[PDB]
Amino acid sequence: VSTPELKKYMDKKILLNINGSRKVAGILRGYDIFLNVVLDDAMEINGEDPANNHQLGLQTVIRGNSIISLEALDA
Amino acid sequence: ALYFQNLPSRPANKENYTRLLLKHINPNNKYAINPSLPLPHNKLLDDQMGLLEVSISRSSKMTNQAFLTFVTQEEADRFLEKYTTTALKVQGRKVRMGKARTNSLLGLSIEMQKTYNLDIKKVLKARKLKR
Amino acid sequence: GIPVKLLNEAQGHIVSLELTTGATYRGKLVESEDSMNVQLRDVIATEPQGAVTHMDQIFVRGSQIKFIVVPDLLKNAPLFKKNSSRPMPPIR
Amino acid sequence: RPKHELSRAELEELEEFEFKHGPMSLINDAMVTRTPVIISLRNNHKIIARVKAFDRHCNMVLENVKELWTEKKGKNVINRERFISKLFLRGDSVIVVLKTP
Amino acid sequence: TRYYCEYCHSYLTHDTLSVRKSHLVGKNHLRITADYYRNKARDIINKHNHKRRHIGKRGRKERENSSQNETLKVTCLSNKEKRHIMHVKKMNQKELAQTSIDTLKLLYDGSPGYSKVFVDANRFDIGDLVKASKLPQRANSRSRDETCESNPFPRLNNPKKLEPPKILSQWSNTIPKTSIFYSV
Amino acid sequence: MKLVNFLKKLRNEQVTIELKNGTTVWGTLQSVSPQMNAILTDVKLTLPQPRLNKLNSNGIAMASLYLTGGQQPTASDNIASLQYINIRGNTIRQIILPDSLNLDSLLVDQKQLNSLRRS
Amino acid sequence: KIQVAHSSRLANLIDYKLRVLTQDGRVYIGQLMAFDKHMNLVLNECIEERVPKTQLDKLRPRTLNIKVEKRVLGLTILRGEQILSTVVEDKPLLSKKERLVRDKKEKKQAQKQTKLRKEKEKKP
RNA sequence: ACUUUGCUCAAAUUUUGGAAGGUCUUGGUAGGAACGGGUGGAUCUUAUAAUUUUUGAUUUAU
RNA sequence: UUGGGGCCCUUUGUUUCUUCUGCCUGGAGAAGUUUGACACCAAAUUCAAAUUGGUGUUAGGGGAGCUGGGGCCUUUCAAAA
RNA sequence: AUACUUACCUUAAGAUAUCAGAGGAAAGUCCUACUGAUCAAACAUGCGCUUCCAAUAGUAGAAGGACGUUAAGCAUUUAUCAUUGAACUAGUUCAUUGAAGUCAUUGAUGCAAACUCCUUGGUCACACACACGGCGCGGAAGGCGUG
Ligand SMILES: [Zn+2]
Repeated sequence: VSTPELKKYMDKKILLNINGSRKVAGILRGYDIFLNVVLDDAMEINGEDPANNHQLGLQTVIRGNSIISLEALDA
Repeated sequence: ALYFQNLPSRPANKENYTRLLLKHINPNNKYAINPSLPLPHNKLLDDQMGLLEVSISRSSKMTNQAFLTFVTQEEADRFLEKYTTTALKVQGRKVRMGKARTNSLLGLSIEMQKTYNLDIKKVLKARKLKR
Repeated sequence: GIPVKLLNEAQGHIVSLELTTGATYRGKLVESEDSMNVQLRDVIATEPQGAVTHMDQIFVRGSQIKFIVVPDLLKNAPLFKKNSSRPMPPIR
Repeated sequence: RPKHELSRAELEELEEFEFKHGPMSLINDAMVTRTPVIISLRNNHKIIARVKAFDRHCNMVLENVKELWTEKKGKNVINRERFISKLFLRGDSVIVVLKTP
Repeated sequence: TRYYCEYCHSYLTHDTLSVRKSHLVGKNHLRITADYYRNKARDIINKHNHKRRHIGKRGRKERENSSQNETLKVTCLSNKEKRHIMHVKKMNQKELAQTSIDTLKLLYDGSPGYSKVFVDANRFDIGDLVKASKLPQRANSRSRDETCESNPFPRLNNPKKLEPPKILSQWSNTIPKTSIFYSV
Repeated sequence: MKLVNFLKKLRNEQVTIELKNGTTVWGTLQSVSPQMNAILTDVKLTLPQPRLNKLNSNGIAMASLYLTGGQQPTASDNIASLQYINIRGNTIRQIILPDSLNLDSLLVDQKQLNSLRRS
Repeated sequence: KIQVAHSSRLANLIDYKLRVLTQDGRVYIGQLMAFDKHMNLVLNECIEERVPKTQLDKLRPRTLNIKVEKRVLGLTILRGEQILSTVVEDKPLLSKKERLVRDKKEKKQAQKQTKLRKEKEKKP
């Protein structure tokens, strides 16, 4: 019905937690009413910052159902 | 067979009132639990150490005083020198107790076992007290 | 419904969150929608295992929210008036 | 064609079609023919029963229900059976329902 | 639908996130609502508890023990008096609400890090928020970069001596009459 | 057709509402909401004992059961008795209705006939 | 303890102190004020009680005394998704007659407001 | 079953319903009736069993 | 009308229905009661009133009248046995 | 409050108890302050209906709390990972480099008691009355029934 308001967030590098365990960081591109969020330059954060972190793809889309909290690390 | 005074009148349910009264006498007795209460028929014990049955009416004459009966007379007195004229207190009040002028009715069932005429006499003199 | 309208009435005030993941986000509420998804400002975060951090801005999905703690003085707020008298609506 | 365009009666004809011609026709043909059905829930135990009624959400009213549930701890198994005369089953728990021969 | 704003009591037709967001931020709605919670908040202090009294029958002992104790006199002000004294007391409570002694900020005014901490606009925790807290400013400073190199000697006819500690108005006659030394 | 409209005619009957937790509720039934929210009156709600040489029961259902305030201290097994429990609809798994009532009278929906009688 | 009206729905009961059960095994006790279509409700002064993992072994079948760790959180708004069942703890600070009185006085005052507003708008 | 005649050993009673008066007890005591709407809020039916609440990923499992 | 006694005065802003007067050697007196009055909160100026926007109070007890309901008694009537 | 300027935007749909019978405009619909049954709400009103409503013939007691003290109470269990070098048994100590790292160890878990303090109630009337388990006036909360 109503579109979520991410309007200040887009183009800013954002960390968001996928399900319980995972945390993905990427530059937010677009979003929809289900809060499906597509972002680019995705990286999967882990305990060891440079080591266990591995990039996903040039463009990644996320189902809004697996989104828990969304924090922007940015202005 | 024992007689009390100035007990709380306010609980209106005999099985709840015997819960309260029994609760003040013996903490951690059989019945702090409240699944059930025993009911011996006229002619088993309520609590250990002498207690057998409890009797309360609602009548304006008997209002505040409720009577207790015991297994035997020496245990009935043994309850009295348990406190030895050191007044226990039920809910709000110290009670003043004494020996009952009339013998315990369920104690008569134990005595004569060791009683139809009494039940006839009670119906007759009750019929006359109605007059 | 009234429960969501009270959340809209809590904008600009410090609120607490419990996500169904077990975390706790306490901080100032910037935005809220009718889908109960809210975004908070200058918030202190408590992980499910107790580790506490601080983040400047957060957006959470309403489906993952469990309870929201709202400043107590909103209890007497006009939403809870049972018998209330509204004027006639404008004709458009 | 989406459902919000249709009128009040077109939804009734749509549900009549879906029950008569469709997947749930397996249950419907099972209700009329008095054929016992096997139902697996997501709770992981299975009822052998007979369907007196069913519905869109798949919740269904049953008669002579026989529930079969096994449990194991450290690979020690026991099979338990529980009989019921009549039952009402909410449809979200079920996964597979088969029609016995 | 229509969004009824019960603070302003005025309807707004066909609620939308834009129009509703504009109304809620509106100045008039702001004043109305803020005043509303000012009243609803002043009421709980204004409302008297009026707890119920349970009177028991005084016993024969304490009536005799309390009869030998003499009866104390009670003082009751006139209506014209009690109105004024209630006004004064309430205005004193409002005073104790707003006091918030800051003197520490007055002490460190010339400290080398005074600009990074007590200015509170340029801080870290609260710094970024104040910018978004600035009003829309529709129509009609102390930068952080300061160093110790400014004001090298804190006293060159610059500072005012520390303000004297306050005193209660009631007991103001309690003060020692004369000082120990001669001030200019 | 909404089969929940059947449950609304089961009012004032002894019933067991067997939930997703495994918790079972015996009680007298009152009005059932269209979302299948089921409100009961005098209820004894408990958990079954899987035997299997001490298989730990549901850990969440024991806590939720003690936290109703209706579990009495001296109960040996795991049960609670209380008045007026209101149950959300999505929590229900099975409903065991009494053997006495006849379905042929109650399973007739008046809207289903009303649609056919009118056409 | 407390006898709830034999037929009473969630709308009939307001301001009663309730006891709310969630999916996670914790309880929110407090006065209900509002609720909603999907049954997410608003509690006034509420305290969440929790049975720790260490006390839980005490509830398994054999007078039990459970230490229930609880924390106080005022004026919350629950979510209908989490709610499991609801029970009544106490009855409101006011009787039924008194609530009828305050309801009638509140309604009369509400009408007086509409008249004072209408006649303040009309003449000026 | 009803009526009349022979022999022997309209009046009164009860239940239900209506009218009046008396007594006891309790409640109300300033708004109420009718009519009317491009009126509010509650409830119900359908969109609506398809990611944001009610047609299932928290009985911790192999 | 006076006197004596009892209990209460936390009614804490000394009976809390307002306003004004007033009180412990006392329990009082005056005016007023919903298209109104009173209290209070907020402002910016003027410069102590009002202005505009808001929240709240207008209560309790008894009796007479009138009116609704219930139980009982007596009388009148209709039906049935 | 009025006038002007600018910005933001506009109607999910339907319905208001059910069933049955008689009537008005072969099928169906609508309607009848029409007739019956059932259901629901409000208002009254009753039940030898059920439960509860605290000491003053005394310095008490009941329910519920403390996000109170004793209290560092008593009894337990815990304090990061990776790389390089030295010594060492055949894992251990020290030093250096990197990563993250809720605070607490007077903690956390279990066990129990004592004390202190808060909120609440008709702290009503009659009665101090040898019974076989009532029929004082009210208030609170229910169940059942009639109108
Ligand atoms: Zn507004």
